[PDB]
Amino acid sequence: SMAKAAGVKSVFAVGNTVYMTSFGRGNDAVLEQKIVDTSHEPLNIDDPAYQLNVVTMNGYSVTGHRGETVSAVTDNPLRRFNGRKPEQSVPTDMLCLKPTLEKKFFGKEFDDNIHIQLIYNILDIEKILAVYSTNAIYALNNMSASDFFMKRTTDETFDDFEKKKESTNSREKADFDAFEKFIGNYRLAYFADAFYVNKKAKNVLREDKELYSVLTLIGKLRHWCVHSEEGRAEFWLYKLDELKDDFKNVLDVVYNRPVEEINISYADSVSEFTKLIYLLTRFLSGKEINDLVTTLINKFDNIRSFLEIMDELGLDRTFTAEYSFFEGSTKYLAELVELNSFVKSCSFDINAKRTMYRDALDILGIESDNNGLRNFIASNVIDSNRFKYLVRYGNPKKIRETAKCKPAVRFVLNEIPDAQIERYYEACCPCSANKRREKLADMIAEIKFENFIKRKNQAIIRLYLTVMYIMLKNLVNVNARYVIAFHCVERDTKLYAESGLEVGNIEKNKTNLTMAVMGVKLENGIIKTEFDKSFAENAANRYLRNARWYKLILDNLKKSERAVVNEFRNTVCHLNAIRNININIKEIKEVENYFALYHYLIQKHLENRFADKKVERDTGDFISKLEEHKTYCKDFVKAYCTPFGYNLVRYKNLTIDGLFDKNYPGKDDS
RNA sequence: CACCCGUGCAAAAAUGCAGGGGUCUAAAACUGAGCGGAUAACCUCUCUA
RNA sequence: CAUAGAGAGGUUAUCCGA
Ligand SMILES: [Mg+2]
Ligand SMILES: [Mg+2]
Repeated sequence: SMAKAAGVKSVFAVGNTVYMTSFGRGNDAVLEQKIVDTSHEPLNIDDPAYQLNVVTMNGYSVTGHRGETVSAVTDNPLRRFNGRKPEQSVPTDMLCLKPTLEKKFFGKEFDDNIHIQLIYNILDIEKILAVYSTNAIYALNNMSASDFFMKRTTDETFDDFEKKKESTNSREKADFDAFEKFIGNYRLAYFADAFYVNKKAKNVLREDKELYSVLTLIGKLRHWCVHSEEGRAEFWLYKLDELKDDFKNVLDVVYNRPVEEINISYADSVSEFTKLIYLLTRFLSGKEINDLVTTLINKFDNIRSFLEIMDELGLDRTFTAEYSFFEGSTKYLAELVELNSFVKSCSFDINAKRTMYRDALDILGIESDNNGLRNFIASNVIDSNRFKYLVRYGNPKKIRETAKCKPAVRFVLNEIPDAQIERYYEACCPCSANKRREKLADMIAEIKFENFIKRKNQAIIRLYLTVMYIMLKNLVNVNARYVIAFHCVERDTKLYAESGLEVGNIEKNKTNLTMAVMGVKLENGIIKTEFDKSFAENAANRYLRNARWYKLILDNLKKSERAVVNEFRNTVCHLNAIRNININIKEIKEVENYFALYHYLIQKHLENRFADKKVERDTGDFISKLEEHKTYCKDFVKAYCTPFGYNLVRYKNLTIDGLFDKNYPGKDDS
């Protein structure tokens, strides 16, 4: 947009006045004008970024000075929703939660629209921590190849946990057996950074107490991120100073290892939040660590800039005691950029190079009953980062069976540019681009011991791992969207409840929030109220104020059923859709995009689990089309995507392609 | 090529034109893709000792 | 099966890089 090119950073309504900010150093925002009614007021006299061409209640026109001269217009926030039609009034968020959010974080509602932006940034911090903690937990569950991991409480210490071995309660006995089945697993070496200690050039598995406290911290972070648990648990992440000493010690050693590797400040004074973030990073791919840490840096810097602007205006800003964490956001920003100066992808163990041999041999389906050939293949595979980011997220035999799904590899090869494909093909098999793609796909699907200087083998091996890496990473990044979606459902349910909406229990039925917002109710499990405009005009948020999307969300929700939506929720939140890729991707006639692939996986998982069960006739028709057409059904997607109705933009983005992926826009339907 | 909002001109309650949105979406700017040279460390054969 | 430079290749902190 040209407004940003003109340098108007933000527009802040305060009372009957609006303030306009400029782009300063980094994300610093310097105030420029205080436009009261229709009156000019210079607030900065040194290098003013822009000047006001004309001031009108409709909008303010500005011309850039620092950059290439460009004139733009900025709409008045005071009259955001008051137009043709109370003309001037501070706007509110689309979800109509602004007063509740302000009264949650601050002691009172505020007559401005600055605070809500800080709040939304904090709320985005929690979303990104939710996704990355669920990816960590999934990696660990994959390793086990699961209630134990999902139910980890910080309060419970190791001294209490070990008692469960002696205990007679069957669930507690299983809670301990699942722990003793995790010390080994012949896969714990994957996360050596957080599971092994250096103590002749050798390392050893850490003491059980520290492995437990690592796992406890990560499980608690994940569960707290997803469920937004009530009581004192809600403040947990913003009050880690109260952690048990054992978790402080564990965090201290884990974060201190890089420092002893490099000397940057020791863990003795870096905050527990930063150390917990680093611990979370230990389980992620490098791309995920970078996205996490940069989004944290961005949001904390925004928070700092808003707090500075509020302090310059003289607004009251002191957080309630339970959120006084954010008063330190300057230091947590400094610590996050310090971490970002040295964080690296989590190493494999140099000794486990001999333990991993069967996994490497499995991925390629290369197994029998000279040794040098297999050793060469294995060691050439194991060192590649496309292995480290694959066996941590998929079972090797499951990947090898998935690679037989010819249309999925054919699709992924259709995404690679013609030049890259030519290069690979001329390395791998020394005639048209699509015929070449087809043949390469066939080669990948029939990999065997025929590979046996004439060194062809590196070309074919590096191709295969790259195709499977791209496929699995895309499916994980699709899953992340619905994970964020359910996180938002479970948070906004509680926020609406605190605003006084009769939302009720969300775990009983995940569509309860969208129905509470729409004002419909269930009797005998059926929505007997037909569409009428008054229900849209009375809808509790701006998204559902429109007639046609109320009508559409109603018609889709009426043909949902509770069991399917709950099974979908748990399929997303445990990533079972990809964990059973072998059977879900079994029979796909044609793959159109990663969205169609992911929803085919989910719908085939549902069709497997509901094979012999109660099933509503709408679900039965969807499954019948999912069989008759060997591809995902769009209608079914809408049915199990209903709980996200409250946010129309989210709902639409997650239910038709072309709106799904920012990078692959395309035609929408109807 | 999504949503919401402002403003101007047709019109019968809607459409075309031009913009804005950290307070919409993973989504305020500040991108990404693929790749051509360094030092060292790094294991894997494959050579003989 | 020890331990003895050159050999051949993979991988890792950064531009000259569709
Ligand atoms: Mg929300
Ligand atoms: Mg989850």
